Amino acid sequence: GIFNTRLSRTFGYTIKRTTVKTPSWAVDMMRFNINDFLPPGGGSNPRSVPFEYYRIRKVKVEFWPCSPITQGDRGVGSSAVILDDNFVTKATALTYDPYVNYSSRHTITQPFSYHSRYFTPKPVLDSTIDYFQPNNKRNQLWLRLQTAGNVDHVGLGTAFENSIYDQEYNIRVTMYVQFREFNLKDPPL
Amino acid sequence: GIFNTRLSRTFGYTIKRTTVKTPSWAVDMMRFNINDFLPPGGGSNPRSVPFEYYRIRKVKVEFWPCSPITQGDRGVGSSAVILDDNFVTKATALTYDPYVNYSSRHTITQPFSYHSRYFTPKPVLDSTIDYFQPNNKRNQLWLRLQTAGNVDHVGLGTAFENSIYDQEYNIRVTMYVQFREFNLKDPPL
Amino acid sequence: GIFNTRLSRTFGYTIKRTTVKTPSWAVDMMRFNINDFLPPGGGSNPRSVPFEYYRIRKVKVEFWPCSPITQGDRGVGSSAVILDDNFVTKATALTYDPYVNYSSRHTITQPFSYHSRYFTPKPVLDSTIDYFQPNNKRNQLWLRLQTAGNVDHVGLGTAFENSIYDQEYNIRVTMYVQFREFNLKDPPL
Amino acid sequence: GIFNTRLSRTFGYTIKRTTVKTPSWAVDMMRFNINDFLPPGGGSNPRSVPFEYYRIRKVKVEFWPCSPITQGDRGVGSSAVILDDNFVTKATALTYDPYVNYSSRHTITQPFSYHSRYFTPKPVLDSTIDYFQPNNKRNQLWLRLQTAGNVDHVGLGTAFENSIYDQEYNIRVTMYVQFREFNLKDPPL
Amino acid sequence: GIFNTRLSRTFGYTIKRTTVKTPSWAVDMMRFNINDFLPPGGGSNPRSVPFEYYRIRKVKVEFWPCSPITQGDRGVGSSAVILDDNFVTKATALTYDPYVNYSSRHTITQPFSYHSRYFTPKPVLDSTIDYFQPNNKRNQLWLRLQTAGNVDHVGLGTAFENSIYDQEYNIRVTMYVQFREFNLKDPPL
Amino acid sequence: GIFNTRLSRTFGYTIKRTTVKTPSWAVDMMRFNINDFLPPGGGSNPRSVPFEYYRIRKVKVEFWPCSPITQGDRGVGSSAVILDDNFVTKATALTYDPYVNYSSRHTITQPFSYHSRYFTPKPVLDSTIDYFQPNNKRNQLWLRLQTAGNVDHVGLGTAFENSIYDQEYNIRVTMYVQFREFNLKDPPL
Ligand SMILES: O=C(O)[C@@H]1O[C@@H](O[C@H]2[C@H](O)[C@@H](NS(=O)(=O)O)[C@@H](O)O[C@@H]2COS(=O)(=O)O)[C@H](OS(=O)(=O)O)[C@@H](O)[C@@H]1O[C@H]1O[C@H](COS(=O)(=O)O)[C@@H](O[C@@H]2O[C@@H](C(=O)O)[C@@H](O[C@H]3O[C@H](COS(=O)(=O)O)[C@@H](O)[C@H](O)[C@H]3NS(=O)(=O)O)[C@H](O)[C@H]2OS(=O)(=O)O)[C@H](O)[C@H]1NS(=O)(=O)O
Repeated sequence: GIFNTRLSRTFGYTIKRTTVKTPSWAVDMMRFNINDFLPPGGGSNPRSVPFEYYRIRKVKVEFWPCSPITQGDRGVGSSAVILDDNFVTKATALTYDPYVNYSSRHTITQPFSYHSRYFTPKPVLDSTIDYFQPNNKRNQLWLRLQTAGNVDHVGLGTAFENSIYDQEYNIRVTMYVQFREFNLKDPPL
Repeated sequence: GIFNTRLSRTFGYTIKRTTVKTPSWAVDMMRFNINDFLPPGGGSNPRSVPFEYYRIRKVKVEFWPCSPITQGDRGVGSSAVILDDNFVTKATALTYDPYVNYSSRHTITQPFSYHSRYFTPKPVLDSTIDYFQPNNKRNQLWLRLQTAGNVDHVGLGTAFENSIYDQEYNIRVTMYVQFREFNLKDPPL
Repeated sequence: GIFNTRLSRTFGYTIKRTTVKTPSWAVDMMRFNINDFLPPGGGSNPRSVPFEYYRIRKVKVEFWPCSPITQGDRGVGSSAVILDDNFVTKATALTYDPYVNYSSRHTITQPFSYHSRYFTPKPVLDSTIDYFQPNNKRNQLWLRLQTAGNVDHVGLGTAFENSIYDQEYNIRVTMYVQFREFNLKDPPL
Repeated sequence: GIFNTRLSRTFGYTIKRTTVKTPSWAVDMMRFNINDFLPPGGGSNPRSVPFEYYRIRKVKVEFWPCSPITQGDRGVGSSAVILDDNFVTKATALTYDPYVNYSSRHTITQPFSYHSRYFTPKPVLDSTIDYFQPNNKRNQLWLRLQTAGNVDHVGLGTAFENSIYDQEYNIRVTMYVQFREFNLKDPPL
Repeated sequence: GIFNTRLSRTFGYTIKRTTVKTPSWAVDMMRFNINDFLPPGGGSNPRSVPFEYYRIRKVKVEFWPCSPITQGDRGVGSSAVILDDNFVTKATALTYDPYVNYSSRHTITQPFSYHSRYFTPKPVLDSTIDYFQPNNKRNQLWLRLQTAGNVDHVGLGTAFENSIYDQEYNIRVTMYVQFREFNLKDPPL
Repeated sequence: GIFNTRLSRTFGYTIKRTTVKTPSWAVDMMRFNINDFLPPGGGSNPRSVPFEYYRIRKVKVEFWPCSPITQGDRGVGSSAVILDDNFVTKATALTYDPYVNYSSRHTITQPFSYHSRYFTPKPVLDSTIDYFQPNNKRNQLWLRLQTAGNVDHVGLGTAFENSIYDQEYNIRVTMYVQFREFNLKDPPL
């Protein structure tokens, strides 16, 4: 019983100002979990979408700027796809862009420019070995939609060039999911 | 955002015994409401299936017998489709089968025989005028999936021939519904 | 060195009687392990089928009734396929059929009727995450035929409607397996 | 329930030196029994390979030398197929080669050379009359896989020229058999 | 960013002499890890090949002899492919060749003969369950190239026939690997 | 063993303000060396990319502005390709644009506009004679990837029109290189 749908979530991210003169970059990570998109249900149905299995097909991360088009001290960054839960260490002012030479690098124009990334994440099945599957719609694993313990999906790391002014963003993540085995429970009343 | 699915519900019906010698029939009615198939949800989602609109396409009423194949004093009844909320009055021992000459009559062999009826019900929009639409999949009205006040659908009346022994049935109603406008709400936690 | 064969096993299951008047259902689970079908061998060959690897292709669960065709208080249940080791909790008299709205539900006529289910099970590789593969004969994983510690395969849950009389069944499970790498050891004597 | 496969075994054979000056040969036969290749099983299953029947298709005898290539006093011998269990008498130093003129003769270089024979053996049904069937894959008989009383098959005899030095070989046998009637037995535990 | 290359490594293996008269075999195992082929890098690049992911496609194990062609007491052994990290126990003088009846057995002529094996290994993801994938170039898992903790690949076990003389070998393992996601880091200087 | 890849590097360039009223231009040069893109390696591998030879195919110089789009006193400059290590002399306020009549001149809109140049540089083999090859992918010379003494490539000179305000730029040079003869060294540990 397949049901392809779309789930979204919005949150903020700010790159604080720095008095440093050099071009330094601010590094951070981004994971994706389905608990943040799918709330708990009620009653005999533990989740709000009554299905048993799921598998995330795609994610769309949108960096919607919060800064005016008149803001100066512009910069240039990079967003890369990291499917293994080993990101570059979080840094406030690093002397280089680590994600620049990555094959999945897209340039981030800053601060007042929109940046989208559309990709297929991978689940963290074993963080010790960090193995994942290649892209195959027919062979992608089905995970279970747990009650409160779903596994973290992974796949984006960023590097933003710091500035004299604060750079704020409203980040909207949209997960395109595919469920299976409609499992609604209908007790009497 | 269409989603065709199937919702079921099971309940009992008994035709009590009678010392009456004549062939008399027991008349009863059967309505269909979506509250009995779709429970209330939890949180910002008032219902368990997160959709706004619905329209019932078909219903399958199944009279599953509870009586052995050795039971005697067998009989013959009738099930008809009544799309207007004006049934023959409920009777315990009526001297005739009212639903026998109906164009939608199917014979009910009793007591140990299975009886199915598959039809398209109609909603009770105005009980004073009792108007309904003909069968058209493209023009069928969309109703709203209310929180606790959905409208009764209608479409089956029965007449069972009484017997010296009690005739029990387990009635399984299956509604084939079609929803629209996925409206999940995802607050933070 | 492929060898497709067929292994069987027979055991009993009883749904005890209940004085409860309502229609209640008895829920239970069913796992499959190869130790119950393949005994230990003798000598340098730890198992009786001299192969290294295996993978279960299909299972046929047959509910052979033990009850006469004259038994009354008949009922209606459901059997569903559960490939993840999270079954509905075992219950004696539950007020509803949980497996009724499952996409893999087959109706169980009770008590004197035969019920078969033919499906492809999945192994329990990680019970915490509960991941499994879709059906693909060419890509199905090969497991090792361990000596005394093989992994449990999963895939059936049932719901039987209770009755005044005891409902007994003789359940015959047949696993269609596929072995690899003939590994017979022939020491002197 | 057919199952073609391959079984093997290894043992040693030596040809002690002789002070005789004339060209003399040493004679010896070779039988083939399955009990040497197939150990006993365990439990209800008397044999490790669970089938009832078998019938040998082919045998591959391999004379692997143990000697160096620098060894002198080279010689020459013969092998032949004998399907009756009435061989030439075993001899140490015979003045001629009995197996030379047989139609199934293949020459044997000595001492450091590889030699192989690939043929269809035959069983010993009646040692008095010593009869068998011509080669036919469809009309070959099916024998029973006994517990500790399988029959001896036959089909090779040899003749090796003696020397001043000891000639040692490692003999590997390989059987190509074909079983039938999978007969596994699964008692409880 | 795919880069198929070839990595090699050379080491020794000796089968010590034995006064035992019988034909006995020496059993040993062989695993493959990428730390032994890929050294640690320097600086911000933890490894010498600047890539993130890898997957081993093939391995070529070459037994290059160290013994002269005049060496006697020759023998015959077996090499088999064991993709699950459960080898036959290491033995000095075992009374039989365990790997002889394996479907992946290749004969090892000893002592002065070259033996190659070319196969696709499998990683040890769970040693408790010992599951692996079949051969599929498109679906083979990508592992992470860890810094100092890579997972052991597996796939060869041997059985060498003992001798009066020591049998030495220089074993050259060549792994054909496939990397992904070039991740060079270029800080200033 | 060819491996085409891409190496990047980012640095700053500022055109300081001038009180001069006339239109004057600021002249500067730009060379390219592989030491600034490829760091030193570690151990027996002197460089981080384990190859022997290289040849630079293309370079992409990107002038990413640092100035707001509201900045006035705009100007117009020129970027030319100079493949011989004899640039126009560096000047702070020159009374004309020297690179304007060059056949390889591209106009630089200033200050808030992006300027890219994509070309094939040439190495400085003899600065006395200053000879170089025409563009030919098949005949381009292979240089050696030295340890700390690589030769400077050349090919861009600029002329920026001065302004009352400071004009800052973040210059990102990307070299598209082609290596040869994978030369990894793997000592023991
Ligand atoms: O010994 C000979 O007579 C002679 O042997 C060979 O010549 C060599 C000399 O023997 C050797 N000296 S020795 O020390 O005596 O060995 C040296 O002198 O060199 C010579 C030159 O030959 S060589 O260069 O080849 O060595 C030669 O035979 S051969 O070498 O095998 O070719 C022959 O010249 C001759 O042997 C033949 O005759 C004997 C004696 O019988 S007779 O000739 O008929 O009188 C044959 O013996 C047969 O087989 C045995 C047996 O298999 O045991 C007997 O069979 C019966 O018993 C079995 C059961 O066994 S038991 O439980 O009784 O032990 C029953 O199941 C059978 O049914 C019985 N036979 S039946 O009912 O009559 O059919 C019996 O003695 C005899 O039976 S029969 O003849 O088969 O019927 C011998 O096989 C035969 N040689 S063969 O080539 O045919 O094998």
